[PDB]
Amino acid sequence: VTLQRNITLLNGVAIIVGTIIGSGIFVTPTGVLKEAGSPGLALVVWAACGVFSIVGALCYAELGTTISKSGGDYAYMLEVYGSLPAFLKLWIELLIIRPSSQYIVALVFATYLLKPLFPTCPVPEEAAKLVACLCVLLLTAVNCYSVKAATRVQDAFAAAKLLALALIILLGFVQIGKGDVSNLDPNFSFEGTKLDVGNIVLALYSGLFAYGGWNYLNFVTEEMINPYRNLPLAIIISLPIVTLVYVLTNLAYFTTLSTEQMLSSEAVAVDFGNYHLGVMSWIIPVFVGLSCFGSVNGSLFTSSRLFFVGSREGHLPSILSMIHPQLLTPVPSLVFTCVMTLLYAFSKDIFSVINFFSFFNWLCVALAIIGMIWLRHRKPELERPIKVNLALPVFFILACLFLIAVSFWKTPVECGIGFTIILSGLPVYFFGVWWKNKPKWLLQGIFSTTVLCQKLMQVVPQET
Amino acid sequence: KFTGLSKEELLKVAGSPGWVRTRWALLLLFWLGWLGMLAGAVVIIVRAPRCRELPAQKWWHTGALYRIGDLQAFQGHGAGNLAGLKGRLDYLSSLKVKGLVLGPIHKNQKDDVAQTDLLQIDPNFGSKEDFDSLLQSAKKKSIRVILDLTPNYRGENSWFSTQVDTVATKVKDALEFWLQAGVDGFQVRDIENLKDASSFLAEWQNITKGFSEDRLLIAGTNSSDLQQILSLLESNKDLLLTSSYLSDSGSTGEHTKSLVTQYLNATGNRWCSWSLSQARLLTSFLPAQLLRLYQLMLFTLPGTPVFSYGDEIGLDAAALPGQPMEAPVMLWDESSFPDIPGAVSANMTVKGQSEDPGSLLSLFRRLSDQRSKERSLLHGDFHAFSAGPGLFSYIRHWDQNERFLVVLNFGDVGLSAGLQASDLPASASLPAKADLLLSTQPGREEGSPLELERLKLEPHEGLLLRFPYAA
Ligand SMILES: CCCCCCCCCCCCCCCCCC(=O)OC[C@H](COP(=O)(O)O)OC(=O)CCCCCCCCCCCCCCCCC
Ligand SMILES: CC(C)CCC[C@H](C)[C@H]1CC[C@H]2[C@H]3CC=C4C[C@@H](OC(=O)CCC(=O)O)CC[C@@]4(C)[C@@H]3CC[C@@]12C
Ligand SMILES: CC(C)CCC[C@H](C)[C@H]1CC[C@H]2[C@H]3CC=C4C[C@@H](OC(=O)CCC(=O)O)CC[C@@]4(C)[C@@H]3CC[C@@]12C
Ligand SMILES: N[C@@]1(C(=O)O)CCc2ccc(OCc3ccccc3-c3nc4ccccc4o3)cc2C1
Ligand SMILES: *[C@@H]1O[C@H](CO)[C@@H](O[C@@H]2O[C@H](CO)[C@@H](O)[C@H](O)[C@H]2NC(C)=O)[C@H](O)[C@H]1NC(C)=O
Ligand SMILES: *[C@@H]1O[C@H](CO)[C@@H](O[C@@H]2O[C@H](CO)[C@@H](O)[C@H](O)[C@H]2NC(C)=O)[C@H](O)[C@H]1NC(C)=O
Ligand SMILES: *[C@@H]1O[C@H](CO)[C@@H](O[C@@H]2O[C@H](CO)[C@@H](O)[C@H](O)[C@H]2NC(C)=O)[C@H](O)[C@H]1NC(C)=O
Ligand SMILES: *[C@@H]1O[C@H](CO)[C@@H](O[C@@H]2O[C@H](CO)[C@@H](O)[C@H](O)[C@H]2NC(C)=O)[C@H](O)[C@H]1NC(C)=O
Repeated sequence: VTLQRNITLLNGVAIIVGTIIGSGIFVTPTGVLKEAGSPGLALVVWAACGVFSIVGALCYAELGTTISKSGGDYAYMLEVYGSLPAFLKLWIELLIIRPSSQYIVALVFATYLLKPLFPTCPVPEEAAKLVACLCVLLLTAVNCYSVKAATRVQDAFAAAKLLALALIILLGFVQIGKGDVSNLDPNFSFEGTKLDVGNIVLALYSGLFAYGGWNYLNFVTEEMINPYRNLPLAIIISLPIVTLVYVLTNLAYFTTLSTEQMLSSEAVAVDFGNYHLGVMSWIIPVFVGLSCFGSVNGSLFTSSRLFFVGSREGHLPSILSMIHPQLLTPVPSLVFTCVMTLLYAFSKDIFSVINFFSFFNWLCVALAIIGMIWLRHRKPELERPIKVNLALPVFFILACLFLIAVSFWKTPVECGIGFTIILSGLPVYFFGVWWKNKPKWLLQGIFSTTVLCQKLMQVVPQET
Repeated sequence: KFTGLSKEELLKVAGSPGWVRTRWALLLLFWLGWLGMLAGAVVIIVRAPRCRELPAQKWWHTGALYRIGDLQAFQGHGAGNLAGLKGRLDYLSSLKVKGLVLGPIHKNQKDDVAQTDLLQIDPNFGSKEDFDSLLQSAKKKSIRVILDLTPNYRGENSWFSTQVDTVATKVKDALEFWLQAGVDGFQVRDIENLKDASSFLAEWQNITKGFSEDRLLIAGTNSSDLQQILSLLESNKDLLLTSSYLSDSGSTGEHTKSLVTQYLNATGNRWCSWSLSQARLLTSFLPAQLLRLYQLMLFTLPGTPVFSYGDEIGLDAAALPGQPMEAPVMLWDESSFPDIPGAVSANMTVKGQSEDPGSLLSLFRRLSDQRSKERSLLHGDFHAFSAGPGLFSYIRHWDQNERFLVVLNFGDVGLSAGLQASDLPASASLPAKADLLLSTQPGREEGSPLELERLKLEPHEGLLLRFPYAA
C-alpha cells in the first residue's frame, strides 16, 4: 500500500505553471512601478527576477535528480544538516508559510470573483472571507477523493490561465497596432528612473512574489513517472515560459495605460478590461479569479505530501502518512493542511507576514545549495543524471545572501520577532522527538487517539 | 504499524455497522455545513446595499483651468509668440491643469468692424502652422486648449458699440472654422455689453455641443448680483459662466458662506465655475494674507476652478512700478523684469518658489494634485455646517470613498472650531477624530490625527482634515 505514482510530464508542467501564475501578475504590476518609477527599469526588474528564478530552478532540478525523495528543500536539509534544522524548517513551514500563502491566494480569488457585483467600490469582507473558506474546503475534498481528479483540475485551470493572459497580450498588440504611444517610447521610457539602488532592492523584493512556487515539483517527486527524465524536463519547459509571459503582459499593460492612471489603480487588469472592452469586460475579473483557483489546488497538493514525508522521518505524529486503502490518498494530512489554512481566516492584516519570514524563505534555499555543493565534494559518486555547470550555484548562494542582507541592514525591525518563532519551535522538537523514555501516562493516550482517528478515517499505514 | 494498527486488524474492527454509519453521517454533515456556508455567503452578498454609478464626467470636470491673457507678458520680449508657448507646456503639466484659455490671437485692428477678422491670426503671435503645432504638442501632455474669441479686445467696448448683429454672425462663422482646426472650446468675455446675450449664447452653445459633447463654451460678465447671473443661465444650463460674484467680500466668512450656499441652492446644485473674476488676478481683490485661504477654498468647492497666470506664485501688479495691471509680467527667474535690476526678489519668482516646501506654489501643486485624483473632490456632495463666529466649514463625500472636511478661518483673531455638526446624513457624519492632510501655515504635524472638539484655528488658517467611510 503505497502512493501509486500518477504524475506525467505535462502534469508537472501544469503544476508549476498553475502554482506560479496566480495573483502576482494581477495585483503587483504597480509596486515595481511605484518603487522603480520608470517603465524601463520595471521591465528590467521582471527580467532579473526571471533569470534568478530560472537559475535557482536548474539547481533544484539537479538536486531533485540527485537525492530523489519527496519533501524537497526539506529532505535535502535532512540528508545534509541532520535532524534539528530539518525540523525547524518543517515546523515553521507547517505553522506559517503554507497556510498563509494558500489563504491569501484564496482571498484574492474570492475578491476578484465578487468584483463584477461591486464595480467601483469595495467588496464586503465577510462575504469574501466566507468564499475563500469555501474554495479551500472544496479543493481539499476533491483532493481527498482521487489524485487524477486533482491533476485534471490543475491542467484545466492552467489552460484557463494561459487563455486569459494571451487575450491580454493580443489586446495589447492591437493597441500598438493602431499607432499611438502612451508609453514604451524609444527615448522616452526612462524619465523617473529611480536610481540610488537603495530604493530598488525593495523593488527586486516586490517582483519576486509573482515568481514564487518554482520549487514545488520537488515536493511531489516519488509520484512522477520516470522522475530522472521528467523532473528537469518539466522545469526547463515551464519556467522560461513564465518569464516571457510576465514581460509580454506588463509591456502590454504599458501600451494602454499611463503612469498616472496605473499608480492610481488598485486593479490593473480591471482598468485594462474597462478600456479595451467596455461592456463584456466582466470576463477579466472572473478570469483573474479562476487564475487564483488553480494556485490553491497546486499548493494544497504539495503541502499534503510535505507533511506526509515529515511524518515518515519521525518528525511528526504517525497518523499523518497513513494512506486510505482503495482511494490511495493521504486523507489525514489533507485534513490537516486544510484546517491550518482555514485557521488564517481570523487574521485581519496578514499581508505583512511576508516581511516577517522573507529572510528565512531564502536562507533555506541558500542552505540547500551550500549543502548541494558540500555533498558533491563529500560523496562524489552517485547516479547523477543531470549535473549542473558550476558557478551558477556560487552565483545563487551570494545572491540569496544579498537578498537576506537587506533584511538586517534596511528593515531589521520584525526579524527579531520572527526569530523567536523558530526558537519557540525548538522546545517542540525536544519534547516531540528527543524525549524518549516516555511515560505510559502519555504514550497510551497517544496510541488511543491515533487508533481513534485511524478508525474514523479508515486509513492504513504505508508499506513498500 | 508505528503508533497504530495495521491493515488487517483495522479492517477487522473498523468495518462493523455503526462505524460505517458514523462516517457516512460525518460525510453528510460536512456537505450540509458546506451548503449552509454557501447560502450564508449568498444572503450576505444580497444584503449588501448597492453602490452608486459614476456620473459620466467631462474633461473640464477633472481639474482646473488656466487663463493666459497676454501672450507677450507670459514669456517676455522676443519670444512672445505661439512658438515660445510650446516650451512652457511642462510647467503647466507641473500644475496639473486640464485646460488652457489662450487669449484673443485674431486680427483686430481697432474699433473698425470691417478690419476685424476672427479667422486670421495676428502676425505678432505667429501663424496657423504654429498654432496647430502648439495644439498637437499640447495634446501629448493631456492639456486641452480653449480659444478666446472676444472681437474688440484692443478697444474699450469689447463688442463694437456700432453695428450689432453683423459682428455676431462672424462669431457664428468662426466657431465652425476653429472647431475643425481642433480647439476644445471657446470663451467670450464682457457679455454685459452684448445685445441679446441670452439669445446668442444658446445658439453658440447649440453649435458647440452639436459638434461633440467634449466641447466647452465659457462666458464672462463683470456682474456681481445673483439675479442677473441667473437670468443668463435660465435658458442654457451647460454653460460655464465666470463672473465677479465672489469678488465683493474680501472679508468675513459668514458672507462667503452665504454667497456659496445661496448660489448652490439657487442654481439647483449644478456644475458651476468657481472664480473671483473673468480676467483678473487674485491679488487685485485680496490682501496677501488671504491668498492661501482662498486657494484652499477654490480647489475644494463643487465646480471647476479657474485661475489666471501668476495666481500660483501670488503675482502682484502693484508691487513693481511701470506695469499694467491688466497684464503684469510673469516672474520666471531673477532676470525677468529688466528695468530696475534688483526690485525682484527670490521668493517672488517661479524657480525661487519651486524650492521652498512651504511656499505658495508648493501649496498650489499639492491642492491641484489632490483635486484631480480623489473621487470625493471630483464629483462629491457638498454640505456646509454651522460653526463659530467667522468660520466656513464644509464636507465632501461621494459614495464610500475617503471623505474630506475643510475648515476655513477668515477672521483676524484666533478662535476654536466648535463643529456642532447635527445636520449631515448618516453616510457622512463626523468621527471623533480625523487626519490632517494639509495646512496653510507652518506649525502643525501633517499626517497625525487630531480630534475634532479641541480644534483651534489661529489667524487666517485653513485645514484639510480627512476621514474614511465608517459609523
Ligand atoms: C486538525 C485535525 C487533523 C486530522 C488529523 C489529525 C492529526 C493530528 C495533528 C497534530 C499536529 C501536530 C504537529 C506538531 C507536532 C510536534 C510534536 C511532534 O513532532 O511529536 C512527534 C511525536 C511522534 O509520535 P509517534 O507518532 O509515536 O512517532 O508525536 C507525539 O509523540 C505526540 C505529540 C503531540 C503534540 C500535541 C501538541 C503539543 C504542542 C507542544 C506542547 C508543549 C511541549 C513542551 C511542554 C512545555 C511547554 C513550555
Ligand atoms: C467556478 C469555480 C469557482 C467553482 C468550482 C469549479 C468547478 C465547477 C468544480 C465543481 C466540482 C470540481 C471537480 C469535482 C471532481 C472531478 C471528477 C472528474 O472525474 C474524474 O476523472 C475522477 C473520477 C474518479 O477518479 O473516479 C472530472 C471533473 C472534476 C474534475 C470536477 C471539475 C469541476 C470542479 C473543479
Ligand atoms: C478534526 C478531524 C480529526 C475530524 C475528521 C473528520 C473528517 C473531516 C470526516 C469528514 C468525512 C469523513 C469520512 C467519510 C467516509 C470515508 C470513506 C470513504 O468512502 C469511499 O469513498 C470509499 C468507498 C468506495 O471506494 O466505494 C470517503 C472518505 C472518508 C475516508 C471520510 C474521511 C473524512 C471523515 C472521517
Ligand atoms: N506567485 C504566486 C502568485 O499567485 O502570484 C503563486 C503561488 C505562490 C507559492 C509560494 C509563495 O511564497 C511566498 C512566501 C514564501 C516565504 C514566506 C512568506 C511568503 C508569502 N506568501 C504570500 C501570499 C500572499 C500574501 C503574502 C505572502 O507571503 C508565493 C506565491 C504567489
Ligand atoms: C440647434 O438648433 C437648430 C435650429 O436652430 C436645431 O436644428 C433644427 O432641427 C429640426 C429638426 O430636425 C430641423 O427641421 C431644422 O432644419 C434644424 N435647424 C437647423 C439645422 O438650423 C437643433 O435641433 C438644435 N439642437 C438641439 C440639440 O436641440
Ligand atoms: C461692468 O462695466 C461697465 C463699464 O465699466 C459698468 O458701467 C456700465 O457702463 C455701460 C457703458 O459701457 C453703461 O451703459 C452702464 O449703464 C454702466 N452701468 C451702470 C450701473 O451705470 C458696469 O456697471 C459694470 N457692471 C457692474 C455689475 O458693475
Ligand atoms: C433655497 O432653498 C430654500 C429651501 O430649500 C428655499 O426657501 C423657501 O422658499 C420658498 C419660496 O420659494 C418659501 O416659501 C419657503 O419658506 C422657503 N423655505 C426656507 C426654509 O427658507 C429658497 O427659495 C431657495 N433659494 C432660492 C434662491 O430659490
Ligand atoms: C520675500 O522675502 C523678503 C525677505 O527676504 C520679504 O521682505 C520682508 O518684507 C516684510 C514686509 O514688507 C518686512 O516686514 C520684512 O522686514 C522684510 N524682510 C527683511 C529681511 O527685510 C518679502 O516680503 C518676501 N516676499 C514675499 C512675497 O513673501
